[PDB]
Amino acid sequence: QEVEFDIPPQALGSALQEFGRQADIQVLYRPEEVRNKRSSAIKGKLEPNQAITELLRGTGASVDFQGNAITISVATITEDSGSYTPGTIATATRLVLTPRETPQSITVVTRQNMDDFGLNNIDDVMRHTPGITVSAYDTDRNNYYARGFSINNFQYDGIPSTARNVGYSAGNTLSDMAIYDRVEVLKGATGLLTGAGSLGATINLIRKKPTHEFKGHVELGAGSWDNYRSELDVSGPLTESGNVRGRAVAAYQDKHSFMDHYERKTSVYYGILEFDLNPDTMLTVGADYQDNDPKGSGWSGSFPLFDSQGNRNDVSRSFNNGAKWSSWEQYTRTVFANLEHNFANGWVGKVQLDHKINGYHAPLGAIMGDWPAPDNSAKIVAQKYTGETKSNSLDIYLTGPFQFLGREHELVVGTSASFSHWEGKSYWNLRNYDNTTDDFINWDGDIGKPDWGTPSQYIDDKTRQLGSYMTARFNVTDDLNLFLGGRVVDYRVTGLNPTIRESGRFIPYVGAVYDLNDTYSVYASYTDIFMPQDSWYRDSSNKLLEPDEGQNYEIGIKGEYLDGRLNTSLAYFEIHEENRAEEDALYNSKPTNPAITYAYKGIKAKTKGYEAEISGELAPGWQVQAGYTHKIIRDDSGKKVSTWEPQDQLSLYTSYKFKGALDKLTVGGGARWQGKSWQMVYNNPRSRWEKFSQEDYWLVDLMARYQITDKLSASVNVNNVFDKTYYTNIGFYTSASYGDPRNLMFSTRWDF
Amino acid sequence: XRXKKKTT
Ligand SMILES: *C(=O)[C@@H]1CCNc2c(NC(=O)CCC(=O)O)cc3cc(O)c(O)cc3[n+]21
Ligand SMILES: [Fe+3]
Repeated sequence: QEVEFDIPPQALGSALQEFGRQADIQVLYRPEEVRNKRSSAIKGKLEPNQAITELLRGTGASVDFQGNAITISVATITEDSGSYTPGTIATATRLVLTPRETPQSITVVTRQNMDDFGLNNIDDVMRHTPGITVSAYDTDRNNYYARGFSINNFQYDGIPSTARNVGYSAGNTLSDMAIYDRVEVLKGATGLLTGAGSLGATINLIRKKPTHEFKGHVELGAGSWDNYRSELDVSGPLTESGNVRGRAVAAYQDKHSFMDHYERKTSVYYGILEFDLNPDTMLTVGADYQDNDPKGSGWSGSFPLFDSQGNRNDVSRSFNNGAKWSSWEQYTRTVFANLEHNFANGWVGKVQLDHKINGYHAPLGAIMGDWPAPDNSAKIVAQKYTGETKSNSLDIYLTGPFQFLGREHELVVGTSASFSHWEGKSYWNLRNYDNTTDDFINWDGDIGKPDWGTPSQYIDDKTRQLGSYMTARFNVTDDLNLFLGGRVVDYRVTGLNPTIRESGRFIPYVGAVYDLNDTYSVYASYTDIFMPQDSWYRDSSNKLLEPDEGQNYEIGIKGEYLDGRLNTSLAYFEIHEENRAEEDALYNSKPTNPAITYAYKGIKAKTKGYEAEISGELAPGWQVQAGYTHKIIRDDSGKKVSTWEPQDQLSLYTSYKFKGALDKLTVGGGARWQGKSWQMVYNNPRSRWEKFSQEDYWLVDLMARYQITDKLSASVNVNNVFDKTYYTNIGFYTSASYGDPRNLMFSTRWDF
Repeated sequence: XRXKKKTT
């Protein structure tokens, strides 16, 4: 039937509510998709379907007709945006939201930020992520601190990594950025989609996808300490019809460092294909690979803190405790297939399979122990660790809208499964060779390579992980939105050690967001995560500790300007942990139970702090990424933990694009500051606890770029401009590690 | 506490 209409120009949402009255139809729409837009004038006797299209002219909004009601939708990739701020995030719940819509701490490092500052691996990225502190273990191993906790949760297009034991590092901590669009760090307790994991944060990595128009580049680089780099990216349609699309990228890097007899070379490959089956169904298959091959790898720091009889060691930044032949090899490869379908009711389901391999081949050799000796001699501890993890993952989810009280809401319902298997060899039963070296001062890593002998310990671990989850976002007011969600998990691990089993574990997700303006919004959330304890963490009665669990209490205010080209946020958080594995010196002074010698205690801990950050456009061609974070974490006795992670930290990185005849020049820079940190260490020769402190220090970088030809560009990066001599690790096995001296890296990019 | 035997 034809109906008579009269609706003048007004704020879109009011005109939709009045359309329903003037057409006898129910109208379902998301207020946030509509607050920005505005309704065009309609007048006349028209058909409902024709009248609604005329009303929504110049907005690009979809209308889907079903029954006696109609639904309205007004709808990510960071590559080639020029922005340091994200568009949309589906990391938290799977629901595709804006930063301001999300009731959590979340920080995104964009393709542009990565290109601009020449961040080539995950380490460089973290060293530029506002609320994060990067400390070292040894040359080919680092630690990322967040809110008083180490980060053990690494995801790759949503699929969690099961190679979690950092004692056997196998790639997670040095992934090359050539194959990714962006890297998002979701802070707090992220159990909802991660499942079983740790507290602090979660690192999610999004892979590059094929374009529908041809696009490709070649970038060559050179830096300090014989540091070469090469990468090639090729993308676009592969059939005339364009029902298929592909993307292939290869990168190779070889380098040295300020440290002696040390080099690393990395090789990466990646290829992805897209298939259009019907107009609403798409298949994706892809494969990747990386290989980290070092020589002259260090172990447990760079040098010992004390000599033969205590005192204090003094050595140049170039000193490396590792032998020539020492190497910590780490290789990764993936094969995956995705499949998404769009259903008739605005609903969309996705199925992703994953097959991942994390391996290591680490013949190690370094000076460790209280050295040198009074005759300038020292000893080397030499061990060998080889292994491999094969991990198969299935995850499926459906997401779409639903009505309740004349309001449009959206739901997510999913299920996941994971089967992984970790096999490993360890050699320390050496067929007696000479440990000693003559010279400590003039150590150039020169010592023989031993016969490793037969394996000392075998590892053979099978892990099943099941998951089932649901999350809802209620549209109870225009200004107010309530999240109710949760996830149930089944964690089981079989192997040589006794079976670990947790059935029917539950993880809640509770969140609310209220709107004050068209600018500021307040939010609160309650989140949780747990991780089953490892075999050797046992109490006095030889019983296993209950899983390490924690909750994140967050409240704060977020901002948004220039319709999403700029975001501000200020939040206050509080993390309560239970079942933290600690010493128990009461038992360890005088053991009782013959079945265990070293026992543990499960205690509680509590981080309380706040955070302020900003990202995006500050002016037309002026981009920023900056944050301030304050934290203090305590035991249950009342003592500070993670004292090596600073209590106050400030990060700031900016770039300006010039105007006028010189719009071919770009100038940038960075400034990183952190407050004092310390570690309590034990002096063994002199039988005392000693305090080691690092003062507050600055870290400045500068950047300049020119768009030469039209296709050809060149850039320069200078890291640690002021050549600050500082430490990145102390208490780790009574060792120490310096931070990077002055840096340069030059680049040239072509763009086909 | 990763099950490795360094000096121990
Ligand atoms: C087990 O964790 C042992 C003993 C205590 N520390 C430690 C870590 N890491 C952590 O405890 C997480 C927090 C931190 O940054 O210290 C590193 C780990 C490395 C290796 O390989 C050995 O040998 C054990 C070390 N442990
Ligand atoms: Fe270790």
